[PDB]
Amino acid sequence: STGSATTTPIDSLDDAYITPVQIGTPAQTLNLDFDTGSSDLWVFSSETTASEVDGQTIYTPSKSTTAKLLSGATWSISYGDGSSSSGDVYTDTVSVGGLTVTGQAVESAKKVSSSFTEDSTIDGLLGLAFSTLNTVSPTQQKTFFDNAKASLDSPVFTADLGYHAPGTYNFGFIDTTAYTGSITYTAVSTKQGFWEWTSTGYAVGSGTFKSTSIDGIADTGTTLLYLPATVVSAYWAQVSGAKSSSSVGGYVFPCSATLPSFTFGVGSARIVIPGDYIDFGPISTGSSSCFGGIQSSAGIGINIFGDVALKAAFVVFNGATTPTLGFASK
Repeated sequence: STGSATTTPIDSLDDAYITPVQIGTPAQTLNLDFDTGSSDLWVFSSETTASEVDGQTIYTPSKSTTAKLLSGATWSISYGDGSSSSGDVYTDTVSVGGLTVTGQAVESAKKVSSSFTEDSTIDGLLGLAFSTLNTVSPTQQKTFFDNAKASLDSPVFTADLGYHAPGTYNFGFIDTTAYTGSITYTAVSTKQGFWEWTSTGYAVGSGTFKSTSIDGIADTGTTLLYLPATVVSAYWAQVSGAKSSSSVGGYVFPCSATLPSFTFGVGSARIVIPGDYIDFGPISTGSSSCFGGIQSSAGIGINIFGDVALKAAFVVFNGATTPTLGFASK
């Protein structure tokens, strides 16, 4: 089997991407944030504290003939930005782009933090990291991908995110029309539960490539590119007027600037992020100070190849016995 679904930016900055997911019988379609940096599939639901719902589409298990309470199971998760959610668990039929899993753990939110409430376009998250990070207690649950894997033509999914445009998540096959040149595959460590890999270096604009190992995760659920302070400083030093602002919470730059590209290494191959991808616009409406899409990972504890990086590539998440990551230009 295979699946194929379109993923769509939630706003004009590509702050996140939503993908329609069918849950239950008859289908209830929710728009979920596919997140390769977490491993819980959770949704706004009929159980979510009413004051914490503001425009989201909710899953109502009582209206699904295939929903069953997973008795005793609870979940609770915190994300890198400080947001959080928690609740209980149902199993139900979940389909993505024509690909169906029966008995998928659907984690129903009783509580969500304010930043989730405030994002009316995101109805939940669908985790695509390794199932070892799944937060369901006392019986840990598997991701949609883990459950689907044995049924897939090939044990892979691919992320093809658009710049200010829709893209595609495919399951079970590699679309050879979706990228240019070859896919370069690189080793993955699953030791922390993430799609963790080592970039071979970087360049700023038309500058010389610096060979240097950068350990990080491929995370579709993170908006920006977070790299070591040395690297980030070298990038923003090429933008007149750019500075790190403690009050804003990162690097800002004059909105009148033309940003240089940023290149990262995948083995001997190179992925180029165009300068425009690194512009996240005015820090506040009408400001001439703009927020940068490359930020320091210092104090995160890990480097994150988020959407800013991933949307410049066709990315293969290879879930074979020995997992790997593939990157191609597109």
